Amino acid sequence: QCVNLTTRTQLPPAYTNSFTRGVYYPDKVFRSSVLHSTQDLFLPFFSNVTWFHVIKRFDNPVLPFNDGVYFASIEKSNIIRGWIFGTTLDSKTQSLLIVNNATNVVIKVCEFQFCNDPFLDMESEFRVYSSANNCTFEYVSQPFLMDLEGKQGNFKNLREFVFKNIDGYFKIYSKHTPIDLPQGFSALEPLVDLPIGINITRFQTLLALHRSSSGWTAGAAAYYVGYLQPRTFLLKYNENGTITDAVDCAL
Amino acid sequence: KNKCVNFNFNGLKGTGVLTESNKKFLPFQQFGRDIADTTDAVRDPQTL
Repeated sequence: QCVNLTTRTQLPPAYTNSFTRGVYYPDKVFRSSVLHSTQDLFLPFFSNVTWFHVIKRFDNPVLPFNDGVYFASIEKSNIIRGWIFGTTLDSKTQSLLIVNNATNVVIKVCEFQFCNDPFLDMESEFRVYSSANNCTFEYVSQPFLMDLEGKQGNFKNLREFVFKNIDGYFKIYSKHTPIDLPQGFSALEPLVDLPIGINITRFQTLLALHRSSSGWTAGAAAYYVGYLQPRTFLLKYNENGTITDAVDCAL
Repeated sequence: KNKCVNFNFNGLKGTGVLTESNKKFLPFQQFGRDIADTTDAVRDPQTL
């Protein structure tokens, strides 16, 4: 809880670049074989995204929400279990937590107690939260089955999420495709829209550990966290209604 | 089907005929539009 372990240390913010990725459907409206021009918060082309890695160390800075959230991760065994979404990061206000045990994703807004870098074994709460009260909000998603065990060969999991808050509406843009410098162009699809309506000024990440307090050994994973910026894109639609090309208006 | 009639679909209004759509669409999609700000595809909520 209040005892800092080996993986909590000060590290520098190394960065990388992105070119194709970051394009999502702005609405559910089908348009066929036309170029649509809309204005929403987008990942800019030719930008600098902050590269994270885990091998004795783990990257979890406290990052502010207000430049937008772009998430992309290239992993095998799906290390990242979810996120912590809060303002003052204590029990004085509401906070959002996403727990993925690879059966049913538990999404709750409640009053939690937070540490600097919470750990997951199964799951362990707390360290994530010690106790909770005063919440009426529960959400049950659709059940599924995934493999949390380790794999070999090529990297089989690419999870690209865009998280934003417009007028108190939280939206999840989900795209999964097989694939330190990725490539390829893809179009994200929406999944879960919850009208929560809370102020989230900062965000953190979660980590799942394994063992063959400090005896739990982290694995090998890599991801990066991007930012958004009000821009205008041109979206090229095919006959099937997917985005095969994206042109920025001003770059 | 195959008759020019008035439409009331979820508050939206129109006049036209109903033919079968062969294009692949999103399962979360309520409706879609055209080249203008005009319609083409609606979703029947009771039976999809």
